[PDB]
Amino acid sequence: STGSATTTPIDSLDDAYITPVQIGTPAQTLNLDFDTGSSDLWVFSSETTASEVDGQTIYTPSKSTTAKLLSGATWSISYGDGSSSSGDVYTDTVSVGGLTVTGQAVESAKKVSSSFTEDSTIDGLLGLAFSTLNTVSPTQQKTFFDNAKASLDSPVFTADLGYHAPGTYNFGFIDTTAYTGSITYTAVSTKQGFWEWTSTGYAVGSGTFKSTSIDGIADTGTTLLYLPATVVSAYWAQVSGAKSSSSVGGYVFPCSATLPSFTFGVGSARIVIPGDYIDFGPISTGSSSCFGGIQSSAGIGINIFGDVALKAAFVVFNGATTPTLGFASK
Ligand SMILES: Nc1ncccc1CO
Repeated sequence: STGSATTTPIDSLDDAYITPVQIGTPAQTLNLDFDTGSSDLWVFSSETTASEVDGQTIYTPSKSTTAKLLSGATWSISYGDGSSSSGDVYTDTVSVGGLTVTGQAVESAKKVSSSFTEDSTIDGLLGLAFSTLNTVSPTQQKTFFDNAKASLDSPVFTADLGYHAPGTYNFGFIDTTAYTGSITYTAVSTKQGFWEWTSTGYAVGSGTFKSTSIDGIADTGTTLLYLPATVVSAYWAQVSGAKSSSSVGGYVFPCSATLPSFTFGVGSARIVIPGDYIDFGPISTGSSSCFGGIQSSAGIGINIFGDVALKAAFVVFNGATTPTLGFASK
């Protein structure tokens, strides 16, 4: 089997991407944020505290003939950005792009933090990291990908995120029309439950490539590219008037600037992030200070290859016995 679904940016800055997912019988379609940095499939639901729902589509298990309470099971998650949600668990049929899993754990939110309530366009999360990070207790549950894997033509999914445009998530096959050149594969460590890999270095604009190992994770649910402070300072030093602002919470730059590209290494291959991808617009409406798409990872404890980076590439998440990541230009 295979599945193919279009992913659409929620706003004009590509802060996140939503992908329609069918849950239950008859289908309830919710728009979920596919997140390769976490391992819970959770939804706004009929059980969500009413004051914490503001425009989201909700899953109502009582209206699904295939929904079953997973008795006793609870979940609670906290994310890199301070947001959280918690609740109880149903099993139900879940379909993405034509690919169906029966008996998928659907985590129903009773509580969500303010950042979720405020995002009316995101009806929940579909986690695509390793199932070792799943928060269901007392019985940990599998991700949608882990449940689908055995049925798939190939044990893979691909992320093809658009710049200010829709893209695609594919399950079970590699669309050889979706990328240019070849795919370079690189080793993954699953020791922390993430798609953790080692970049081979970077370049700023037309500058020389610096060979240096940068461990990090490929995280579709993280907007920006977080890299060591040395690398980030080297990038922003090429933009006149850029500075790190403690008041704003990162590097900002004049919105009159033309930003240089950023290149990262994947083995002997190179992925180029155009400068425009690094512009996250005014810090506040009407400001002439713009927020940068490349930020320091110092304090976060890990480097994150978020959407600023992955949207520049066709990315293969290879879930074979020995997982690997693949990157191609597009
Ligand atoms: N990957 C993620 N998923 C959900 C919330 C936050 C992040 C990253 O901080």
